Amino acid sequence: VSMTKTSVDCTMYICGDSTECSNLLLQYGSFCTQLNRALTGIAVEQDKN
Amino acid sequence: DPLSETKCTLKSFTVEKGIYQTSNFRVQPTESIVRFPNITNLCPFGEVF
Repeated sequence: VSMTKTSVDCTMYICGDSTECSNLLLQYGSFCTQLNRALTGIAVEQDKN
Repeated sequence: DPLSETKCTLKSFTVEKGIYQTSNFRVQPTESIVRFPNITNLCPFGEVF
């Protein structure tokens, strides 16, 4: 009926506490959000299910 | 304030009734420590250079 709701701080995954990396991750634009939206969508659907 | 941070995350001046994920948080480092072994003696760079 459900699976474990998983959320990721994408920025912590990719750039783990580095300001330099995080400033480089901005050069990829919205992908850090687009992933968090998709995972939050999955997580809400577990309560719906 | 947290409401303005939602208006930001949603790119809208009006917010519908809900719970909204916004900019994640981390406890910041309070101080820095450095721990190298207490070797006192400068290296023999003399007779090599």
